[PDB]
Amino acid sequence: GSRERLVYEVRQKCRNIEDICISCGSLNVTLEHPLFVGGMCQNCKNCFLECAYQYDDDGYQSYCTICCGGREVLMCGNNNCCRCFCVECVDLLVGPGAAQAAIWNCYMCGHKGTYGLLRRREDWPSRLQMFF
Ligand SMILES: [Zn+2]
Ligand SMILES: [Zn+2]
Ligand SMILES: [Zn+2]
Repeated sequence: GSRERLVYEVRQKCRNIEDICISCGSLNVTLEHPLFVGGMCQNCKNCFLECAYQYDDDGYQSYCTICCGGREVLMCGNNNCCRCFCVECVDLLVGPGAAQAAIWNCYMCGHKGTYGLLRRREDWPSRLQMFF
């Protein structure tokens, strides 16, 4: 429960989110997460690279935008986007209960950029370019 605990101490202000991997909870941050404020480890960098823009037969992305996994997910209704966010990531990073309330424009498409501890990066489009 490493990611849960690290996020718990972000909220308690004992830790900076930029110092944790927001995907897996590794403290071995190698990089800035290109979409959201928070760190990312190398293993998750490779996951992101490998999983990015893989699609399921439903026409929505196969893997959660934050963690690269997920079963039950929220799916973006912006057809230029088609991203998914798993319910566990949403409840962890936005806050408890936030997944079932969301159940839609996703966190990348919404007007607001801040949702709980989840904060969209202003230069995200050009960060992905750098990332890839
Ligand atoms: Zn990681
Ligand atoms: Zn996830
Ligand atoms: Zn979207």
